[PDB]
Amino acid sequence: MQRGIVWVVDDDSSIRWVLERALAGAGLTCTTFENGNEVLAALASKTPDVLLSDIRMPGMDGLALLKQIKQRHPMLPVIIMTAHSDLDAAVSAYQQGAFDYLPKPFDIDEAVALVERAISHYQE
Repeated sequence: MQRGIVWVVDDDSSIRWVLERALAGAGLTCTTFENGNEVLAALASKTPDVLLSDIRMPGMDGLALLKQIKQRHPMLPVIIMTAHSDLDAAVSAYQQGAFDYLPKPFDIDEAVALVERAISHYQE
């Protein structure tokens, strides 16, 4: 149905693949990037229904651009990926009106369903 597009912004192949193949098999678009600054503008295109940043950029700390997603797209459910040194911050920081994040690595089975939880929250 493609009622909810999901984009990705990681600095690794195996990191984007998982998020890609996950949608590739389902009925949802899949857009993988390599720079958060390049994704922020992408939203102005068609505006995704949810994104999953793995946080693997030298300049940005992953949440850097994610901090604007709450101001620009408040009704847009986002997801954070990292698990390691990052959650400790995302816990309170991401709590600034964000949806339960998902630490990586993880099980695509739970991920594919996690994204649908944000898109179904409105459609259902």
